[PDB]
Amino acid sequence: SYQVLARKWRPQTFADVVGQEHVLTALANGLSLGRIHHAYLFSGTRGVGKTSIARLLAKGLNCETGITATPCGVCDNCREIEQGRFVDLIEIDAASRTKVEDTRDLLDNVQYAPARGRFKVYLIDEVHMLSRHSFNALLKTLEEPPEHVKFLLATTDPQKLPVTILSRCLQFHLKALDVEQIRHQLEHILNEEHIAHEPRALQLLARAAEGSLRDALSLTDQAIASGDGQVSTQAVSAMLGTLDDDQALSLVEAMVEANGERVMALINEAAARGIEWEALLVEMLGLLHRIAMVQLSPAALGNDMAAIELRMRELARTIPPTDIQLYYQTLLIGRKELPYAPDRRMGVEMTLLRALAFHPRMPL
Amino acid sequence: YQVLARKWRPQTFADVVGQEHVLTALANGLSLGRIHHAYLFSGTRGVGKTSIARLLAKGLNCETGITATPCGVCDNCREIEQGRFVDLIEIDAASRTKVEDTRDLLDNVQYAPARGRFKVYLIDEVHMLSRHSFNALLKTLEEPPEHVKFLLATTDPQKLPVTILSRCLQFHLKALDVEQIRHQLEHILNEEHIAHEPRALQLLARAAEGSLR
Amino acid sequence: SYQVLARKWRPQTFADVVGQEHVLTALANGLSLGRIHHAYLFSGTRGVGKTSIARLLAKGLNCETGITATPCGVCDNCREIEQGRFVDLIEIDAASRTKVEDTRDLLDNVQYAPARGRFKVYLIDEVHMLSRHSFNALLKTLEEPPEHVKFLLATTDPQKLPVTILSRCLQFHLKALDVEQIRHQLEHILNEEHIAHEPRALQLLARAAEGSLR
Amino acid sequence: MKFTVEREHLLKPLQQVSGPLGGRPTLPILGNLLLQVADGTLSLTGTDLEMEMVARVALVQPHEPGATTVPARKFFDICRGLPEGAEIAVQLEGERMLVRSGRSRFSLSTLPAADFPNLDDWQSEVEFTLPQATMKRLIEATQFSMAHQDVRYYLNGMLFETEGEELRTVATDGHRLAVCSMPIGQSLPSHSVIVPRKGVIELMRMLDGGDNPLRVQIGSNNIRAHVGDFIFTSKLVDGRFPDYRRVLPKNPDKHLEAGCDLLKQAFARAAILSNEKFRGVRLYVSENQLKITANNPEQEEAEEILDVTYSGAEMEIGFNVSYVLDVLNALKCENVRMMLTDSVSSVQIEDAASQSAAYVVMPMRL
Amino acid sequence: MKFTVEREHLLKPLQQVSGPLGGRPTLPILGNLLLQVADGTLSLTGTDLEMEMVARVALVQPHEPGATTVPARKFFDICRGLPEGAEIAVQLEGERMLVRSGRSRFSLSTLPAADFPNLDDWQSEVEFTLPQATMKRLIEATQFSMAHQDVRYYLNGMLFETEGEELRTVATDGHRLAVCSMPIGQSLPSHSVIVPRKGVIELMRMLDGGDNPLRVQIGSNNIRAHVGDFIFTSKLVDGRFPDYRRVLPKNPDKHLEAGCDLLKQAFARAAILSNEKFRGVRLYVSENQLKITANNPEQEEAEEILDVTYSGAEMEIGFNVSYVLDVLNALKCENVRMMLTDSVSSVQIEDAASQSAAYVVMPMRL
Amino acid sequence: MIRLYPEQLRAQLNEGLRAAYLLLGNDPLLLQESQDAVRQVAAAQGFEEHHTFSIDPNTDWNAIFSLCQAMSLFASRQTLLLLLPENGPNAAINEQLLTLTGLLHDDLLLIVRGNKLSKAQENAAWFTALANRSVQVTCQTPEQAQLPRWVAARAKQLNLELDDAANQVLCYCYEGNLLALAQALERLSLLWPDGKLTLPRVEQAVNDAAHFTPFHWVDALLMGKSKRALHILQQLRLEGSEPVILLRTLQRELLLLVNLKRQSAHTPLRALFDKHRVWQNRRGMMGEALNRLSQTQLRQAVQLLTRTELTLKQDYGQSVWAELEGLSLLLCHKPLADVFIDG
DNA sequence: TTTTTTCGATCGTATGTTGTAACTATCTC
DNA sequence: GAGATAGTTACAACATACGATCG
Ligand SMILES: Nc1ncnc2c1ncn2[C@@H]1O[C@H](COP(=O)(O)OP(=O)(O)O)[C@@H](O)[C@H]1O
Ligand SMILES: Nc1ncnc2c1ncn2[C@@H]1O[C@H](COP(=O)(O)OP(=O)(O)O)[C@@H](O)[C@H]1O
Ligand SMILES: Nc1ncnc2c1ncn2[C@@H]1O[C@H](COP(=O)(O)OP(=O)(O)O)[C@@H](O)[C@H]1O
Ligand code: ALF
Ligand code: ALF
Ligand code: ALF
Ligand SMILES: [Mg+2]
Ligand SMILES: [Mg+2]
Ligand SMILES: [Mg+2]
Ligand SMILES: [Zn+2]
Ligand SMILES: [Zn+2]
Ligand SMILES: [Zn+2]
Repeated sequence: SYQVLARKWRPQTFADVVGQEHVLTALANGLSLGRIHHAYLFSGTRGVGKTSIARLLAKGLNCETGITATPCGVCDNCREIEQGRFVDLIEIDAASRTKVEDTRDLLDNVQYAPARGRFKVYLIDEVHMLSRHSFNALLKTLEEPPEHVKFLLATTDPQKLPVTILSRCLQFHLKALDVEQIRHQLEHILNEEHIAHEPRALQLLARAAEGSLRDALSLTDQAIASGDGQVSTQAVSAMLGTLDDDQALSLVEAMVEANGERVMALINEAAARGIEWEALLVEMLGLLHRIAMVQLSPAALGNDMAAIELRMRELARTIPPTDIQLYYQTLLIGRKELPYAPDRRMGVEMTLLRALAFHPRMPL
Repeated sequence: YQVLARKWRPQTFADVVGQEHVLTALANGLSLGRIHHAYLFSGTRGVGKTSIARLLAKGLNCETGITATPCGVCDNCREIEQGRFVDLIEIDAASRTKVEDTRDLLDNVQYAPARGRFKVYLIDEVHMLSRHSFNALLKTLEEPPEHVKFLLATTDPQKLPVTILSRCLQFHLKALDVEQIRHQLEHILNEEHIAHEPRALQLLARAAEGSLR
Repeated sequence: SYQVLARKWRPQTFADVVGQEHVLTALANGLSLGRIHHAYLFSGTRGVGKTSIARLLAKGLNCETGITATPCGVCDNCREIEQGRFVDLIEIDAASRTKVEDTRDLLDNVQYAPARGRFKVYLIDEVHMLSRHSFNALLKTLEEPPEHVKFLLATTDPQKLPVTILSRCLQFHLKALDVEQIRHQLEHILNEEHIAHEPRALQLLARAAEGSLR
Repeated sequence: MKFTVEREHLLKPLQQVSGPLGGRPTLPILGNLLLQVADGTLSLTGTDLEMEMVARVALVQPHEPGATTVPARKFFDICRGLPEGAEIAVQLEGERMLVRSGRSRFSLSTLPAADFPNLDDWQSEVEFTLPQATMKRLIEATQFSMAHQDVRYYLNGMLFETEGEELRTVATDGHRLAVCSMPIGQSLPSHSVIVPRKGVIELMRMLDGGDNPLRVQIGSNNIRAHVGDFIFTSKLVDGRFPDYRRVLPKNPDKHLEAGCDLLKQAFARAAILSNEKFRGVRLYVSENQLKITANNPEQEEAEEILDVTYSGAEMEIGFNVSYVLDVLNALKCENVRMMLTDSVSSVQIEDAASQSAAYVVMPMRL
Repeated sequence: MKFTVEREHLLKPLQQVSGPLGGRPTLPILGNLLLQVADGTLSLTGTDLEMEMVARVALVQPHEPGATTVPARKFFDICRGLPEGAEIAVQLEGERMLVRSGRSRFSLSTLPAADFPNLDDWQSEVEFTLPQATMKRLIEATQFSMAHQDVRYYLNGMLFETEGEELRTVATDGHRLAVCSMPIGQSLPSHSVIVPRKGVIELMRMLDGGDNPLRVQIGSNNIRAHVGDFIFTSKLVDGRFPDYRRVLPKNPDKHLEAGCDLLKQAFARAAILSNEKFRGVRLYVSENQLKITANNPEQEEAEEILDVTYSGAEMEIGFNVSYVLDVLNALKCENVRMMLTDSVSSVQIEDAASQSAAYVVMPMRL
Repeated sequence: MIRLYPEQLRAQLNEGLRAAYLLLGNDPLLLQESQDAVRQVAAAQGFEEHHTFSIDPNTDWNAIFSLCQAMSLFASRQTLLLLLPENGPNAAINEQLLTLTGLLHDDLLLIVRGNKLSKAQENAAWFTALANRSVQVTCQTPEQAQLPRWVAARAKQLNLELDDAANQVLCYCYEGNLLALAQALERLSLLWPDGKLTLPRVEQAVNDAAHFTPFHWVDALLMGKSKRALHILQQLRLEGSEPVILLRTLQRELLLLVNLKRQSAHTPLRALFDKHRVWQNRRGMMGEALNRLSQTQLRQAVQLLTRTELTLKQDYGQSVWAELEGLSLLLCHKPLADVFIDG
């Protein structure tokens, strides 16, 4: 069995959380000083620790010793909260329960005093899926909240909530986990699990994670399965190559340096999986246009292309503008002529060959 | 009489053509005992996503035990072959795209399997589910019961939310080459006792692109 | 009351069609050898006989005498199919039934056995007008239909269908009719109708037809 | 217009007229019923542009001829709220109507009577009269089998066929068929018509078990029913209805006899753990034995076994339990005969004592 | 777990236990009934994390101790559908429950009994036994005045107060108030609690009018009720209930006495044409005369006049007819006494001969 | 009707309490603060009952009318709150509000929240009925020019010290979103009890959550700030704005500039501005635009805009944002070699 | 002191209003 | 005390408003 790494390694303490200092420090100071707000909201990308931090805060609020930022983890309340059997902690999957009738019964329990806890904690996750009537009921409940109830909200789309709901809760935004922290966490987990590994494999997995720890753990599990109980550089590289889906940028880089063999290999790899050739041409045209814009002004490239920022910057810095314009025009002509080519693959190959070796002759 | 596509569906891991990496990973996972709870299969049409999913279900639910080489002769294997196995719940997401169906399905996930050791949900064409349906599966998929496994197959993976993708192990099947298709056609025709010529088989293989169907 | 030549002279036997020899030979061989598929698609230009051949195949499948490539044309099933009021032959106009709800309702009733004929035939016309959801809903049942149902599809724009649908059915392409064939058919029809004509008029009409008999 | 009338004599006609009127008329005039007084009679009329109901009440008090339109709901509520034995005096003044009675006064609004729609006259091709009980039995034997909102517009009504010395009612929805026949005692020309479901419901509500014979007139595309002081007029679907003779199985070779109550209870118990969407059950027939099995998506299984009169070969079939339960409820007999041929053919159900009514149900390939 | 019982001995307790359950529960386990067999006793438990119902049945046949959880509606339907007088044998095999009755077999899915929530024990503070009739009278008198959905939670329940040898029930919603009180014959310490709506509903349902006394225990935050072999436990709402004594008028100078049935009929007739949106009526009171008037935006007016026993000065006052009709329906007596001071002050309604129950209604701005 | 700003609302409430309060604006923070102050003052005066409703086509006005008409046994002094639609009231809403204003009582305190009303909305029967007994508080988000003063004052009232660099960073990161900025100040105060907020300290706990409108993008294009224009365009794309709105907003100003450039050859600019009804404040920026773009330009821009419109309309293309970025760079003085203009 | 948008066809979710069927309590013989 | 009638509760169908995707 061995369980799953994502489930097994849930952070059970504030010290186990990776990064997110600007949130944990504020929460600890608030708990120590007694400055506790009525409603908390957590936002961020996938797999950054919103639910983990919410559960840790809920555990800290209702600990036997007292309101502290360092829960003991041994009293009955801590164990029940960890196992998910605590009576005074109500966890609501708003995605599964969206209708007003379902939410009304849950929200009507605020009229009963807590059974065995200082506070009655409601942890509503995926709260952006609620309907308008559910939002109205939640707002009415939050207008006059009893002094012994707290609301914790977690979502990835805070813009979907009404402004009235947002204005009555304190919002914390979580950040990406960065490559170094992800690599360190993976190394620690593998060392605890007694699994052989190499630095290069860990670096590749961390880079492919793209700021999400759950993605990193899933990739690590897949690599362990592929490597037959071991994590090796060759196995991880092969696995990533299998899932690689950025043939457009690689094709652009190969074409710009006039390397026909690499272009043919990339075309074969793209054809190995099911891809739309016109989509590939559109992606290449978009990449060339973005490179031209970046050459015009460095601010053109934004945070949406953070994954391939370095390669785009290098291409913009190295390639002269005239070559970029020539390639863009050649690809435009190729896209225009694609429908009448003998085949889509043949059309793409002919256009890439023309870009590699040939130059059109313009009138006059 | 019976259509070749339906008649010659693989029933053992040895009958699968190509897809070496996926089969090796699945076999290693089954042998070591490290079994996930959410698998996603991607690829072009007619490459064997459903076949591999059914083979994995057979391996999980075989009477002999959790093995990478299902016997293919016990009651569970035969029932899975005939599509009459109670614990293999096959959902056609293309038809049931509404959130009400998803809620009904989720309301009965904690009940134990009738006869097998695992309850396997095989959702086909999962890319056609509605946004509410996708968001309703997040928590159950993240932390399912011990005796529940989810298998997902689609040809358009990019339409799924990133949150769904982060919760499952992804396997991308690759299109088959001419040589493998020609060899499979030769084997099938030899088993069927039908005369053939090499050039005809080469033409058929080239005209089929990379899909066996 | 009065019926135009196009409606009156719809072929009612495999020997009454013009051209399309390869399709007819393939269908006859398949019926004779007993190898019957569960999904047929017909493609071609306009007015080449896709619907006619589909109806002929449906009539041959459900004939009382048996599964034959030469329907008798005299039993009750053949007459009812010719009149277009046969219970087990369900004809769908996809150009006006594009809604996915209609497709789901149709698929929910495939479990019921046929009333009179040995097969329940679905003839979907203008299938290229269905929505994406309709195609995706069809896919699963089209892959593995029950043993007592058949699907016949006719279209003029096969490019619009998804590759998944095309992969699940046997495709027959109908060539555009030649000038000589159209001229001969017109001459035969006029002779049967007792109408005076001249060779040059027939030649001009056939040339202006541009490969379409309708 | 001015007239005084007893409350009791006016209660029932008001309810009968207001029956056909719907909750949402979409037109103010439609929501109001037409009230006329002429000579020595008071006529209440209610229509919805598809159906028409007319009731007449005798007048013994002095009155003046007139016509108007009044809301059905408010007038009916006012009349019903008054104490028993009260006399209602209705008078028209300008655009208002005084309904003074005892110490209570009301001022109902009115609209012009000329705006009330009317139905064009038609020629009655066939006319006959039958007892109320026969019509009630005919309608009840086949009402439940009518399609609710099927795409076929002609399957939403009941088929009435007058032939020889008998009248026949047929109902179907594409998967089940119900046929009933009853003698009328008078020879009539062969004729077939289709009546919409709303007309059938109104006709059923009209019947009260009285001894007054009910008179039926049928034209090209209209039907009229007369009973007592009540007249009802409706249109016809004028559609193509399948022949029931084709649907009936031909020379079935397997016969089964069972008790209605025990079989109904067994089917009801089995239906509890059946699929909610499809409601499918499996029947196994063997020598003097019937077994019913049901399964649901949760894999909960229900099994029932009973003893019947059967001597044929063993057989297995599938069915929709809802249709069987409806047929058994409709029969209300002591014994039931089921006729079958094979697992892929339809099954006929009839009463052992009488063959007046028959039902046909097709199987499912579970 | 194995046991055998009779249909009659299990039909009613199962219905009582499964009545509260419905809809889609917060957790699947909450949708099931907990069955426990121990020391020749079968215990059926049903909870929804707010209130709990427990029933007990005696076993006089061989059995095996155990515990499990089963679906409520499915099991109840299966038990009810069996023939009267049948014997039901229940057994547990693996993760399934088998129910056998004659030749009928049913298989049901179950969940572990360890996951079923159980309410923690608490110590009662007040205990008293009273007849079911008194509690039923109090509830039926004071239930209709509770608020439906208000931000102030304490108004959604009912206030139960023990004072000396008297038990009092009070309800209100900010616009109307109902108070009733009855003796119990025993001295109890002064106490007050608030019962939620669902608790009151269940307490009303569990009463059957029998001679078995009802025993009530009240603690810090919970209330328990014993009736025969049925136990009902509920939680109490936290908050402060408004004091009803200040609501009652200090000195109502004007008094009136009117027939209950005649006044109710007059109010109903007036409300038949009252503005549906507002449901407002206007009362003119003069020497031995009471006139009720209503109107609607369409310039249609309804008027009625009746006689009363009044001797004060003429006055006009507006009211919401719904509250008056509810109060009149609550009071089933030959005569009703109304006490009032002016048109902008609350009106008291009581029975002519009985002082146990009183109602206070606030006039509407008109 | 009295007119006020959020700072004077507390002074007015101390002076006295009126019958109706209107809160109109686009800033959630100021609206919430005004509502809280009004409700606190009312509760001090003895208003312990509050009701809230949302104005929409599916609204139950019967409940509101019953609440207004009915009395209370003990809990008097009711407060009613209405939330107008984003678009604004329509004729049906106008007559409903007129009816509600007709049924107004001294013990009922009315509050209304919504976006700023236009002249057509202002000229309504219900609006004029409350003119003699109403006070309107205008809650508009300050522009970038006045933002740093607001940030400094808000930090001052919280007993915090902000450096100039920290203030600039806060203004840049939370422009147009005052709720987020206030919450950021609260979180910074929580993090550092000493209250010393330096640049490195603030830079750690700040994220980009700015909010913009197409008019800001057009103004940035007119000024000629490529970085600001690109940032605004990226924020608008993230929000999910409709490209057609941006296209029309740019088209109006671009056509005006083309006409002015063509007709300014033999006419002073002041006369042209007067004839074209140019607002006095904008006349500055427009001027410099005419000194930065030649007649050769403003034709390539028009061609690119027309091509983008055609692609959006008939081709249903997805590269509209790339063309918008190219046009934004074109309006600023950049080469823009014209291979991408198809000229 | 303002300046705010392309259209047609199809699919999915949530709420309010009206009508029908089954079961229970009450009324009449 | 049983059958018939009236009242209540639950489920289904129809109509309206709002949000999202692809051509
Ligand atoms: N900051 C973190 N530190 C340690 N582990 C983390 C962190 N964030 C996420 N994880 C890992 O990712 C898994 C899923 O995180 P989850 O609670 O789903 O976050 P979110 O709610 O943002 O999706 C957890 O099991 C946890 O081990
Ligand atoms: N890898 C494979 N090996 C053998 N047969 C295959 C393979 N892939 C596809 N097929 C054939 O194609 C048919 C359809 O495959 P299918 O299960 O529909 O795959 P997908 O789910 O990817 O469409 C099968 O009946 C099988 O005979
Ligand atoms: N192969 C053919 N042989 C004889 N007649 C034909 C043929 N194809 C078309 N026709 C004539 O054209 C008319 C319409 O053909 P139709 O069935 O609509 O073809 P399609 O479905 O391709 O449009 C028919 O009535 C028939 O008379
Ligand atoms: F559970 Al998440 F982002 F996937 F909070
Ligand atoms: F069944 Al497929 F792609 F056609 F998985
Ligand atoms: F061209 Al056609 F039916 F008229 F295919
Ligand atoms: Mg989470
Ligand atoms: Mg498949
Ligand atoms: Mg055709
Ligand atoms: Zn602890
Ligand atoms: Zn096996
Ligand atoms: Zn034939």
